[PDB]
Amino acid sequence: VAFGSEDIENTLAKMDDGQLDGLAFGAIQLDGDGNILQYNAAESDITGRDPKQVIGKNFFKDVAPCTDSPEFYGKFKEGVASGNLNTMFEYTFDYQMTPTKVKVHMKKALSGDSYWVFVKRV
Ligand SMILES: *C(=O)/C=C/c1ccc(O)cc1
Repeated sequence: VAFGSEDIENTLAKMDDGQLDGLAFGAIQLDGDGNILQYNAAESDITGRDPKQVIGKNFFKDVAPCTDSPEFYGKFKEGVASGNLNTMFEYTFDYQMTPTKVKVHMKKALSGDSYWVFVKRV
């Protein structure tokens, strides 16, 4: 399945973490407060993060401080609150990694209590 698909959450809902590693784009699943539930192979190839070492940590506080801003983290909380997280925008990842421009797609998961952050290079 492709990045930005209109029903991407349906497709990923039925995938085990083994299949998540096969996606063409980065995929991070977070709970309502931003804690990392899943972190696929594609994302680690972009950021250099070891899934083993980031799963369980908080994305906005510990792992990705540059995303702790109104336009990323702020948008995330608004979507968690409204129950309708679904937005795509461009961003630059630069903490402990070479500055990398990406396109981000945040979307609520089907469980309704977990959320997706999808990433691809631009
Ligand atoms: C900005 O500091 C972003 C850091 C970051 C983004 C996404 C990741 O998967 C890991 C680190």
